[PDB]
Amino acid sequence: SKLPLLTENGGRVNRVGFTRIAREGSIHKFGFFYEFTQESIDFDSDDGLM
Amino acid sequence: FTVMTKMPGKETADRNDPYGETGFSSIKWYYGILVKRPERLALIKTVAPL
Repeated sequence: SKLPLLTENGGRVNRVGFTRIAREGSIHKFGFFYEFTQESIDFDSDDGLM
Repeated sequence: FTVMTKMPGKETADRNDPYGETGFSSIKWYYGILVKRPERLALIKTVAPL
């Protein structure tokens, strides 16, 4: 039913068009930390805990 | 006589006919006369038989 067919004298019969689309992405930030004291390092039995 | 011909092809192609399936041919001219001595032209008007 939807085939493009011409005739003997054909003009302005079969017009077509085009389309484009877009994609996107984003970035985020992460992080974490820990704390300690001087006594914890100095008086601990295990050196090199750091 | 001035004659202009355009066969079907690229030259016929336009927005009205994007495929160029048509053609044409034409002819034209100019004409005119000047009468200097009208009295030298004679005419007779009659009926004619079957």
